[PDB]
Amino acid sequence: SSTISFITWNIDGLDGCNLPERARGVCSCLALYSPDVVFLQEVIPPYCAYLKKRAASYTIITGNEEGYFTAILLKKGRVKFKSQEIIPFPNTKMMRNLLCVNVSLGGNEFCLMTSHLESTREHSAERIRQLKTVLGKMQEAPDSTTVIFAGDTNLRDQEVIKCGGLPDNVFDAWEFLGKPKHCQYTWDTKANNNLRIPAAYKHRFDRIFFRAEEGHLIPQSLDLVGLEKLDCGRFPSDHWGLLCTLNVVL
Amino acid sequence: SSTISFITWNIDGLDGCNLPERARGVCSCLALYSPDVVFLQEVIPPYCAYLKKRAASYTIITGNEEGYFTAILLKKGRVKFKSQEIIPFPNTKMMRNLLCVNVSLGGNEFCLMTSHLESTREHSAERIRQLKTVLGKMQEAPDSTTVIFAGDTNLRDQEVIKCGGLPDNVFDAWEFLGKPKHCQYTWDTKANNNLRIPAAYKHRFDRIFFRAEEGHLIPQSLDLVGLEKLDCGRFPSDHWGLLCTLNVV
DNA sequence: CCGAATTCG
DNA sequence: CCGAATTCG
Ligand SMILES: [Cl-]
Repeated sequence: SSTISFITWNIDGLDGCNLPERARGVCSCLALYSPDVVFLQEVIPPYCAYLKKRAASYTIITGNEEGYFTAILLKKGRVKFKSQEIIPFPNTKMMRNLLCVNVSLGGNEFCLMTSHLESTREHSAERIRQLKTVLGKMQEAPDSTTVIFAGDTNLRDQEVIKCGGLPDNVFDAWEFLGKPKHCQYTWDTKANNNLRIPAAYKHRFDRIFFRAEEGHLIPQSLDLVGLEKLDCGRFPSDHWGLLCTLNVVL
Repeated sequence: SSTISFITWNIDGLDGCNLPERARGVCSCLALYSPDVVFLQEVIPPYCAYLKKRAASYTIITGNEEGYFTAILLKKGRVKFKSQEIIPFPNTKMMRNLLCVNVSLGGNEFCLMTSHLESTREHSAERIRQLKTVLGKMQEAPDSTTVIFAGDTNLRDQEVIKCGGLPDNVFDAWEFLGKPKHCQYTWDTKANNNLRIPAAYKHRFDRIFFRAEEGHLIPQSLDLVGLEKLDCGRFPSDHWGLLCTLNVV
């Protein structure tokens, strides 16, 4: 159809506690909403094998297969793969990179990108550099393609200003939708207890950027996912996922 | 004569390596110089027990004797113990406090004080707060008493000023003597390799303060001690000790 | 007990 | 993955 949906979610593979139950929890949300595309960050090789069993309707494209890495799942029978590419971050100290996957979906071409930009306050400078590399590659991507970036940016609002703000042709879907409160904070230690942080902190670490011809890609909605606590008393991740549906015109 | 000698020394009881060798090293130094008073910091309970045997010419005054603590040793037949008192550092996160011992020596009354102020650069604020309490208690001691503080202040450059500088009647013994360079740094990872720190860092962490009436107390000398590396290949401590002699008028 | 990398409630 | 506490060369 002329509508596309995706989920972007850091699933926190580096937290070994209750990982099998949490992976099952993630696959529940995927079965519940059945998006066309999933962007995952912090995947580990075991977590990746759990997906090939309980999310078998997706094709997994990965940015590595050692340590922790990102992945882009493509719904079989709805998305067809064309090619992939991994742009390195030459100065990452956390093995971060940029995963790019070109696909066809509903008859239109798409360049799907995800990344897990450098983490923590103390790495603000490298995180800004990596953001520039991502936005640069979004603009350099073929004129004929629609580009969607979804990932764990680890950004603070101050750092996007320090960086020059988003280009005029790259849109933040949450911003486009009017900065709605219900899905602002994707990482919230008051509503989420997985990390056992006593203090309350909230951030909009997880973001969706797109580049399209005027009026060709129109966000319709943004919602948190992974809100249901599991049988073990913990959520699937310390992040909430973002579920986005967009209309494609023409 | 009308002279007092003392040593102050963080002996790093928290470094487990070669602690028996090192405690033997500390006692051998104390016996070469045989000061009237010794202020020790980072003593632990087996280190303290060791001292009560091999340093039997000294009375050991302590506080809780739990965890790591400070002690003050008083040479028998020279210093007469009178009382002791422990002032807390209410906001310390490192079990630090101010040990005070009142003694009679050569006929004069002394209030000897030691402490191991909060460590690391991150805890600058609590360190300065503890310093104010120490200077506080030096001010409030009876006027006829000579007050000598000696301990591991962990103070950096600028931290004493940001605190408001020393009172007018409290002198730093190293400053009084003209800031001699021969004993400026008491913690020097270039000259002392116990901690195995690659980089070179130097600090005057160990300091002597005294309050005395005009011309009543004059520093004569101040020297480093613990400079001889031991058979095991390390130093008694990662700190040099300070040996000080003062004349009393 | 430096301070950068790591742990942890 | 916050940010104070710990670690270790
Ligand atoms: Cl719930």
